[PDB]
Amino acid sequence: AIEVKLANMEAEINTLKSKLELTNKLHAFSMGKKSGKKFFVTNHERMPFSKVKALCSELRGTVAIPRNAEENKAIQEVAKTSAFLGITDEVTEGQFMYVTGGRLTYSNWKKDEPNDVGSGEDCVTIVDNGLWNDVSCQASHTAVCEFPA
Amino acid sequence: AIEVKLANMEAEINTLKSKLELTNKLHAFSMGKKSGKKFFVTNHERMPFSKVKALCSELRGTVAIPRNAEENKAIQEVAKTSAFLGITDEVTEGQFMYVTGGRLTYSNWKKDEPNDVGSGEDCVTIVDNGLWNDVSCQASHTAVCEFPA
Amino acid sequence: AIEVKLANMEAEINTLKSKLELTNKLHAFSMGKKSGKKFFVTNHERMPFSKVKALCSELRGTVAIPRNAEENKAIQEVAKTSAFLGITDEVTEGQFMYVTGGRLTYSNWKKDEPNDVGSGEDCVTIVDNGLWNDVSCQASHTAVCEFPA
Ligand SMILES: OC[C@H]1O[C@H](O[C@@H]2[C@H](O)[C@@H](O)O[C@H](CO)[C@H]2O)[C@@H](O)[C@@H](O)[C@@H]1O
Ligand SMILES: OC[C@H]1O[C@H](O[C@@H]2[C@H](O)[C@@H](O)O[C@H](CO)[C@H]2O)[C@@H](O)[C@@H](O)[C@@H]1O
Ligand SMILES: OC[C@H]1O[C@H](O[C@@H]2[C@H](O)[C@@H](O)O[C@H](CO)[C@H]2O)[C@@H](O)[C@@H](O)[C@@H]1O
Ligand SMILES: [Ca+2]
Ligand SMILES: [Ca+2]
Ligand SMILES: [Ca+2]
Ligand SMILES: [Ca+2]
Ligand SMILES: [Ca+2]
Ligand SMILES: [Ca+2]
Ligand SMILES: [Ca+2]
Ligand SMILES: [Ca+2]
Ligand SMILES: [Ca+2]
Ligand SMILES: [Cl-]
Ligand SMILES: [Cl-]
Ligand SMILES: [Cl-]
Repeated sequence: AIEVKLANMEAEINTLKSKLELTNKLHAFSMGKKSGKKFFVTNHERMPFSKVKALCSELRGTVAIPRNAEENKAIQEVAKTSAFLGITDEVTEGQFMYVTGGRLTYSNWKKDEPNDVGSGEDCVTIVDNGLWNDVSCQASHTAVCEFPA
Repeated sequence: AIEVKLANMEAEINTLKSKLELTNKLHAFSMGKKSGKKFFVTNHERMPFSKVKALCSELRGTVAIPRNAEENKAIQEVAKTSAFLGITDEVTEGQFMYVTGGRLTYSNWKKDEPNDVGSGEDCVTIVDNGLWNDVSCQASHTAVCEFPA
Repeated sequence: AIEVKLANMEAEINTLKSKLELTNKLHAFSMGKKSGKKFFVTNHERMPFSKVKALCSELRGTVAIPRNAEENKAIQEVAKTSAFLGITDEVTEGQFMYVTGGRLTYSNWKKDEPNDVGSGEDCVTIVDNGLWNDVSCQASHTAVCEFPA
């Protein structure tokens, strides 16, 4: 009977795993995830870049990254205020790279930016109208995470 | 060892079932579900009717169907823009049925609607008024899913 | 082999426990939970105090309790209307206590409140502007639950 109980339990587990996946899909849906698109979410908390990266990492997501105008607008409507994007030029000044790998393709810089102000600005925030401004990674901005499509 | 381990994993499984049930109750509450009332949810995406049904079906819900004046208003409250209802006359033109089966009971059609205008209209949408209008199941309108009371 | 399958089941269970914890963390985050702080949620339903206690209790939370001005404003923003707080003087008239134990410290009473009006008022509501007013526990106000930091 032991092997039977085990098989029945593996069946329960398979069912439970599917149920949890459904819970995740309904949650993503209720928070705006569009079909076939990445899911963007925020708690409206402002913190230094390293903390945003750590936070999204803990949720198994990454710092929000706009790969085109549509995604940029999506992030813009989720944030409501200045928010960090998963982009920095920490390696080579002026060479923005995604924190998940690869050179920046789509960009939406504000007039006169990036300007690597004062002691330097190697992080990026999306601001008003959805435009971009480089800022200090130590500055506190809104944490917005993204999850895969 | 073996039998005690198996017995404990059965209890772990049941504990996980209880927690997931609790998680689902909390999510429904946060989504606005009122006690002993069905609730509606949307990701604010606009799409063809066939996609709305498939999407809600996957989430184990159905395309929102107002059974009375109250519910019809709750959906309107959630949608905010034209949204598909789980009603169509695809089977027999003129005869609208619920996607869940059965013939129409309560309704709230707009004046001189449904009319099956143009090349035809077999789906139904709730407008920024609560009134209903048949439209092309191919047109794109907001997806609003409904879940059991 | 039996022992192999059992060890796999343990791994599956531990994986499921991890994923559910992540689902809970992401949901809290999506609900505005700030790092190291408790969060608040409401379904916007109005009901007597005993019903709110039972509802929050079931979700493994408690009726919202503002411990300082920051928390008070967060609860105010979530409520958007009059809502019960986890504070009452049901046990000893005039001495407000937290439903979870302990005498009231931080408070935000409107002028001339609390006043135990009429036959008496032993519960507390936060109002539109964030100030507090004692009311009848039998009155119906918005249900707002709080969850631990
Ligand atoms: O050093 C931060 C930032 O300062 C300046 O931009 C300002 C900020 O974006 C924020 O305060 O909003 C202001 C009004 O829109 C804006 O001037 C610039 O020097 C910018 O380059 C710099 O990163
Ligand atoms: O074919 C769609 C629909 O078109 C006409 O109604 C219009 C639509 O409901 C929508 O575009 O909003 C318009 C006003 O805001 C409205 O006139 C009608 O021909 C209707 O019968 C038809 O279903
Ligand atoms: O705002 C004061 C008081 O208002 C409500 O009670 C009412 C007042 O005592 C007064 O208007 O008389 C009414 C009965 O005639 C009574 O309901 C309550 O909200 C109370 O809690 C509050 O202190
Ligand atoms: Ca630099
Ligand atoms: Ca720089
Ligand atoms: Ca700058
Ligand atoms: Ca037809
Ligand atoms: Ca038709
Ligand atoms: Ca029509
Ligand atoms: Ca009393
Ligand atoms: Ca009293
Ligand atoms: Ca009072
Ligand atoms: Cl920097
Ligand atoms: Cl059609
Ligand atoms: Cl009372």
